[PDB]
Amino acid sequence: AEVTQLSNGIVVATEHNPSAHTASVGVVFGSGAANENPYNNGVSNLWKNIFLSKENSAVAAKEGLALSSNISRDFQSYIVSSLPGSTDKSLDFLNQSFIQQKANLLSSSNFEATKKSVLKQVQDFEDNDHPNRVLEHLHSTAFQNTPLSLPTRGTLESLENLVVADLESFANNHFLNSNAVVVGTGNIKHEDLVNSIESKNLSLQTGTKPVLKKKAAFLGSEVRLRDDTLPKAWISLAVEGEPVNSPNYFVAKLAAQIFGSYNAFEPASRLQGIKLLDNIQEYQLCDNFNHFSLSYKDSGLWGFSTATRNVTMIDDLIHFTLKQWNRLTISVTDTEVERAKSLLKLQLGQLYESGNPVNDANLLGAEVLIKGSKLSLGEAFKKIDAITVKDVKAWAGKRLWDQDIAIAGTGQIEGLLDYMRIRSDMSMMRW
Amino acid sequence: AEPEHDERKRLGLKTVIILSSLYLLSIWVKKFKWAGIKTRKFVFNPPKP
Repeated sequence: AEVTQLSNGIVVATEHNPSAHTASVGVVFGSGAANENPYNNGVSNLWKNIFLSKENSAVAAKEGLALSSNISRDFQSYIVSSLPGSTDKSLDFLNQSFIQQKANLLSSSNFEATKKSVLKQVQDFEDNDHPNRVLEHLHSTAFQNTPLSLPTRGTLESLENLVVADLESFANNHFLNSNAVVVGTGNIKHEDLVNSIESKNLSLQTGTKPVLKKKAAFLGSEVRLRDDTLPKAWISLAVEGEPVNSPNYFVAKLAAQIFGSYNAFEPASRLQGIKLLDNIQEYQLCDNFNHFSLSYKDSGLWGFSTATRNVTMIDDLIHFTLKQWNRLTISVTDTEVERAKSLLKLQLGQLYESGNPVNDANLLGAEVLIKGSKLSLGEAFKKIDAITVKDVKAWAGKRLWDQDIAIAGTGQIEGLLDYMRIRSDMSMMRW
Repeated sequence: AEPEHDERKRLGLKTVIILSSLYLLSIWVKKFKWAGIKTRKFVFNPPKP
C-alpha cells in the first residue's frame, strides 16, 4: 500500500508489493486518442500494434519478457512484464525500442503487415462487438467535435490512409519526456528502479512540449444505428458525468452503484437490493444492464448501458430506469446509500488490488499523469464512507435532474422512442 | 336590438388579446418541441452482402 514517486530528469512512479511473483515495468504517456485528429485517428492504436508485432515481441520472448500495451483516451501505455530478477532487462528492451528501434519497427514490411491486422481488427469490432461499439458511439455523439469524441481504436477510413510518417509525427510530438511517466509495479523497490534509470543518462528531446487544443464539452444528442437484422437492441444513455479530480468523483461512482449491473440469467443477480429490479423483471424488460461513472481529464459520462430482446417494450425499460434515477434527487434512502458504499468498496478494492501487476501499472500511471500522485485505497474508503444522502441529492439535482442526455443504440431500436420523450423523463411533475 | 353592444365589445377586446398571445406563444413552444426532429440528419452506408 505504498505510493512512492520521485523526479530526477524523468518522473518515476512505483508501487511495490512483497509477494507478487512477477514485476511489470513500462512508460505511460500523457496523451491518447483525445490528442489525435479526425484524420490521423487510430495512430496510437497503430503504435500499440507494432510494439506488439511478431518481430519486437519475439525479441522479448527470447529474453523471457512479456509485452502489453493499452490505448485510452487521456493516456497511452507500453508495458513489459518480467520475473523479479530480470527487472533490469525490461529497461534494456524499453530503451532499445523507444530510441534504438524507433526506426527499425517502422519498416515497410512490418508496417504493412501490422496495418492489415488492425484493419481486420477494427472491422471485426464494428461488425460484432455491439455493446462496446454502442458505448464508443456514445462518446462520439456526446462529445462531438471535441477531443473525447475520437474512438480509441480509430476509424477504418482514417486508418487505411495512415502512413509511417504519421506515426513519426505523432511520436515526435507526444512521446516526449515532459509528457511521460515511467511506472513500475510488482515487487521491485522504488530505489531499485530509479537507480537503473538515473544510471543511463541522455535526455533525448527534452524541454519539448506537446501541442495544445480546445476543451472538451458535452452536447445533448443521439446517434441511432438501427439494424433490424440483429437479434437484440443495445443502448447506452448518459448525462455529463464527473472528470477525474472532481469533488464529486466518488459521489458519482456511488450513485452508479445504487443501480449497479444486472444479468437476467444469473439467479443471484435477480435478488439484488435494487428497486429497479421489481419493475423490469415482471415482463423481463432486458437481458442485462450496467451503470457506470466514466471519468476523464476534462469531463465524464454518468449513465447506463443495456441489452434486450424485448423489442416491443423498450420504452418501459427506459421509463422505469429514468424514474429510478429521478429518485436520487428527491427520495433516495439511507439504506440504498449504505448498500452502495459497501459494494463500491468491494469493487474498488477488486480493481486496485488484483493479482496482476499490468493492471496496477495502468491504474497507477493514469492517476499520476493527471494529479501528480495516487490516492491510496484506504484514503478512498474514507471519502466513500463520508458520503451522505444529502450529498447524493445535491449531486443528482445538478447532474441528473432536467439535464440533457446523450443516446446511442444499435439493433432493433424501432421501439426506442424519440429524444424528447426520453429527455422529458429526466424529471417529474410537481405542485 | 343589441343591448349588449358596449359590454360585448369590451369582452371581445380581452378575449382577442389573450387568444392572440396564446396563439403566438403556442407557435414558439411547438417549434421548440420539434427542433430535434426538424434538424435531424440521416446517412446511408449500403450494407455489404
